[PDB]
Amino acid sequence: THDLVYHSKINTFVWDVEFDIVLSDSKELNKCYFVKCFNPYRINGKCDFAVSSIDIFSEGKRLLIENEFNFKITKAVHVATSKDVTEIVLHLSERISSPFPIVKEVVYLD
Amino acid sequence: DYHFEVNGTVVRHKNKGFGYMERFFELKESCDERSKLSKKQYERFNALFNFFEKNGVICMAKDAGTLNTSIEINSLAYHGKYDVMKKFIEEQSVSIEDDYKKAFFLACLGRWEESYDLYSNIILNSIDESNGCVYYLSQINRYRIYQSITQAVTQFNGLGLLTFGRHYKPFTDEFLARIEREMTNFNIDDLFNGMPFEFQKKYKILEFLSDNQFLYDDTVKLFELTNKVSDIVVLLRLYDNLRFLYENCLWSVSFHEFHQYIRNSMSLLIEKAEYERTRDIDELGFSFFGKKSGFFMEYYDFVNISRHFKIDDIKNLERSCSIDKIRFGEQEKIEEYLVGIAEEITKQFSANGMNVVFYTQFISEAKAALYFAKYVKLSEEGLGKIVKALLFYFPERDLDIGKRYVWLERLTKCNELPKSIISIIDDFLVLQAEKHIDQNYSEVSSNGLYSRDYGALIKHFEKNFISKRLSEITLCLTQDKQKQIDFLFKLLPLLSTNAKSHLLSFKSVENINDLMNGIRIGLIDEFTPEHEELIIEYLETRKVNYIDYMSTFGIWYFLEEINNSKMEEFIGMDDQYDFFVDPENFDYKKFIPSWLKNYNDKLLGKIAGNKHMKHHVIEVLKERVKNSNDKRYLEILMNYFI
Amino acid sequence: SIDKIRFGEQEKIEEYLVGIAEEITKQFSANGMNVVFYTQFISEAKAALYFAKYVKLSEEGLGKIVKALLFYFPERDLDIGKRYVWLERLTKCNELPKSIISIIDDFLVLQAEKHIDQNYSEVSSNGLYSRDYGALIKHFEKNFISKRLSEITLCLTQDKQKQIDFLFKLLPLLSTNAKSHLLSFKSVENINDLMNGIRIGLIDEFTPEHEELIIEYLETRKVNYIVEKEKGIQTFSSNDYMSTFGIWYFLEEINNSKMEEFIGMDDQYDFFVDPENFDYKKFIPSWLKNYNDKLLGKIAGNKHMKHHVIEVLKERVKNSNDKRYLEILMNYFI
Repeated sequence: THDLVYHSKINTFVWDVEFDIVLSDSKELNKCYFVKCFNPYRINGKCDFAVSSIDIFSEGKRLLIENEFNFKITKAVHVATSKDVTEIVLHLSERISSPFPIVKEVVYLD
Repeated sequence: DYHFEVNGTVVRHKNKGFGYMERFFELKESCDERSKLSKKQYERFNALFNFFEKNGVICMAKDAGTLNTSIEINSLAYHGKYDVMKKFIEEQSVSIEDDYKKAFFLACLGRWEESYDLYSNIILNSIDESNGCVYYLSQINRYRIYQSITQAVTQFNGLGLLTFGRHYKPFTDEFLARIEREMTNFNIDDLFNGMPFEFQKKYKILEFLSDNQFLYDDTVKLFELTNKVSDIVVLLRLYDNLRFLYENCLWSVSFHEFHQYIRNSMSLLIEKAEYERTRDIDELGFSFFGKKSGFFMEYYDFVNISRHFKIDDIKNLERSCSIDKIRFGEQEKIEEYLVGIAEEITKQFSANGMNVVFYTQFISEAKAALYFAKYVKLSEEGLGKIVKALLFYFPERDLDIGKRYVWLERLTKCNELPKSIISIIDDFLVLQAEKHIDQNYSEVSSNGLYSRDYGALIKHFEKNFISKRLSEITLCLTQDKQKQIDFLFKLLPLLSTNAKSHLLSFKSVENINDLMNGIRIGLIDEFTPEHEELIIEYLETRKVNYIDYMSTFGIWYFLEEINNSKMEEFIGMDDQYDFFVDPENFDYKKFIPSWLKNYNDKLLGKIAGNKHMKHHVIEVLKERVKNSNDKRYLEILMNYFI
Repeated sequence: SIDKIRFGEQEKIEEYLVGIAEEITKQFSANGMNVVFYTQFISEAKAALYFAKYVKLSEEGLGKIVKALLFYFPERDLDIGKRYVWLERLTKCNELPKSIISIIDDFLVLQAEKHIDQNYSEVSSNGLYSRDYGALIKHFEKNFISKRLSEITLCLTQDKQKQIDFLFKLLPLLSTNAKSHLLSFKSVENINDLMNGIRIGLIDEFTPEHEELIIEYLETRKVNYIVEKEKGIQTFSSNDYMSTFGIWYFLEEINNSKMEEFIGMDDQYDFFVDPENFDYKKFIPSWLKNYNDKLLGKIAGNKHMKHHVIEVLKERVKNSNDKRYLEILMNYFI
């Protein structure tokens, strides 16, 4: 739990951690992770408001299509270095009000 | 006995004997004193005059009226003249010093095996039948090349196999064994002591090279951050320490000790100059006395920044200080150097380019150069060649598609986009489309950006650019090439009207999930009534569930691109929805500041432009920033709400 | 915000400070100046009591520290203004027992007895003088009367000038009978007397005589500035009164329109007299840290002053490090 760093200008916790995924539809995904991209200088010509280009990797190579906003839950989540951190992830998932509270490697393209 | 100041002159100190230097400098100007000198010794005076004017010692301190030293480097390696060094290496060597610089150049092109062999040849042929300077230098360079080979082989064949798939073993195993055997227990500390006693008295100034750390000048660098309210004695020493190592063909210019203080001098100098500015403004005035920052980057400054800095270090430079206030001198020379880098990249990938050590040594400076290029006004042809190289011949193992797009957006900030650059980007998009015909090929990016941003940038710079090639590719589409249709969906604005008409029939809109898929890929621009009715049923479904995308619908309504009024009947639930649909009757006690951290420039501009929420939002932000040190809330407050 | 950073082991720091004070009170006042030692020890002592604002001190330690600072500290490194600044920042709000006030009053008595000769000038750097010491004494004990200085002014004659003026500058802390004794000795004739007495409350208004005196001083400054313009010398004295003069027009304290005829003398004059025609290019982003309450709100009360002050404040916030601009911006202008 020494690799978790909270970022301020975007409500996110960076942590090299993989979480199993359960969404509203029956399709289920194994341990995966998110990558957020804070870009306030992004081309938003259309009705785009988000400053974060948030996407998902399944196994570091499998980027799944966004499609609908799946109602994902953290389920069992592993740091892949020390031990399972399920509580340590779910406890700070709330009181954030930002989608994908815990991601890995925010790119911070300014 | 004499303090040779780096600014150009010399000052006296501890010369208990006669003042030979003062008399020499006095006779430098008087022609009669020159004439009265003896004939056999006159040529020696001429040689001394040539040496002293070359090294940059002008005059004494009592008459040092002119002291501006224009640094000049004539080394071929500094300017990255690879085409010249290759031709020189192909040319046979006539002497030993020419052989020495051939060895050094061979070391800078990554061919370390040939460089080591040629250094061994020099050692054999110049054992002691000279002044010994070449023998000493070629012993040190040999050891440094051996260290570099060991470090590369412990890393390239150690862990970096995935950087080229399978072990490329750039150095042969027999060669590795030979260099290990020939260099068992080579004492580098005592090497200078093994030289003849005459050498140790004459070339005493070459002692530091045989040391584990020799550049203990960093302790002097602590004078750059003293807050007493110059710095030119450090920059001149940096050039003084670069014209030695890079012009005497020495193999101590690629290690981490050299790169560490160059990354420390060039950072401390710019930071202190940034502190000289923004501090004189406090008591002198913004523009009445704020002429310039003080620092002036030149060709030999940009080259150092390119060669030694990394991307994270450059970003740290940009975050701390505003480099945009620092003008880049000698724009033409920077343009030519960048064009040379682009030519080298183009020639490297197009050819075999299997040689990997030089690739790794040179890709860093190439990336740093094309990163810093945004500060230099590049010529039209030069920019065209730069962009062509960066798009079609830069390896994808180092620069991903997202980083590639970031690089161009960085380059287009300080320069427009004439027809040539947009034509190059159009050709790149065409190449991507032709690559997408393979249904098993997918883009990999570590920045979130993709090929959509290229079309978006083209449209932003040119509102009516219709890529006829893309239109023809769309016309020639089939049903089974689903991935191609998706990719062309991502670039809808760049297609022609008949192309759009043919494409839209392939994939229509469905319910809300596909609706939002089309919105993300920009399928629809004006919200058609059918889309509007589809929206309501989702909200009507939400009411049943309540008795998500709701924030998106509220924001769209706030942006006035949704003109439906019956949705006004559906308020009193989510905070953001009511905020963006009915600011009149919102009770503001439920507002959360975190929302403001997800809004781009235009949304905050529209929020600030509205009267009914400006005061509430600004007082919320002030309350939040009073009790916290968050820079994001203050940044939002000052950029848009003042 | 070091003031909000906690300090540990305050007893050891108190012992260190008391040892430093003892060393300076022994070495520098017992013919043992030791110029060899007077190169690095005073640098440590200079940085010592500066960083003592954030450490609480006991009554005996505070007394020793204040005595060593005021009395035996060499004048070569610390002048009167720096000494006053350090004493001010060494005593926080309601942190002045009777002993410390007595020590300050003893310093003032020694200063008054040092001003018998007319040759003494009492030079400074930041312009703060013994009147500031009197203000400090009166701030923590408003109903504080003096006995030694009252005795000195009760044995005074209207023949010299330095002692009478000095005691007038510290008039508030004098007894009522002493005040009556001194007032008849020196009246308010010149502009400097008005400046000295406006901060201690003898005069509550600006009757046309004082305004006429100000106008006469302004005309003299005008002819002197013309002379300097011919000479080409930009003389900005440390003790000028242009800012002090303009400080009252902005507050409607002076109603004479004649001031509008001296526009262009000094940047603060144009800033405080005619905001509309002021050129918001020479504005120094450092005056804004010298107005506490009666001005910042009043500056924020103008239609055509915020629309130029806020840009300067925003710029100073963005690419500087000073925390004063931030609280100034969020305290009065927002």
